[PDB]
Amino acid sequence: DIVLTQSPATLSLSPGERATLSCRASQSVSSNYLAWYQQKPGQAPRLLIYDSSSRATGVPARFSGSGSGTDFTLTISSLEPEDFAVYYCHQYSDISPTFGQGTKVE
Amino acid sequence: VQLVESGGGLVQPGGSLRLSCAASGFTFRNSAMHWVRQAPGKGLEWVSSIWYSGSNTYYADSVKGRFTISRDNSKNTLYLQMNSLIAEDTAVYYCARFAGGWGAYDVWGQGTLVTVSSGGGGS
Repeated sequence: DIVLTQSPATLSLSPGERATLSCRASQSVSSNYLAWYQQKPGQAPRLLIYDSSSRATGVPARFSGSGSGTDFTLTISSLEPEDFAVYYCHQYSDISPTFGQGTKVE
Repeated sequence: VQLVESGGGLVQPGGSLRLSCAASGFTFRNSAMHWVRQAPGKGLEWVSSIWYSGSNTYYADSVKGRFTISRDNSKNTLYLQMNSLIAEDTAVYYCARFAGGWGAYDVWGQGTLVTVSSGGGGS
């Protein structure tokens, strides 16, 4: 299994600021098959980023993902108040899909 | 484009449930479909995958031999047959369209809650 380790577990920041979230894989993620999801309380996950750096339709430019091999990062250049949620990373690059533990952004 | 789960509810350990996911707004038969669950207050955990028919299927180690995924393309419907439920299975179950290189899990249903509980006694 490809273990996805996310840090920090929790971050507290102010509106306007930059959130930098890490997702480290225990092994190279083939084809950059790595996605990010936003999840607000009571709601279903929402795709933000796939293929490491591809922004999903309707996702604001302030969200951008990057990285390759084992080190990935989601950057929210300037936080809006609605941006506060849990963020999961996800590798679809083998036959046992796995997720990170999530990062809560306050 | 939309998925709608159903079939969740409260059951006691050892019981069984069959969940349903009704797809619309896309060519169902050409999508791989997955179930992903979330225990209350916990992270996302992938449960099961099916291909176009395929019939190739894949299961997380925790549900192997108890759960069975299937699809009926003529009904635009994905299914999860949950046998031998245990407390640890308690979670919201989401169905998702897996678009791979074309979007990962780009479409999610609203989820359906499965609670497996004897009610606290008999521990």
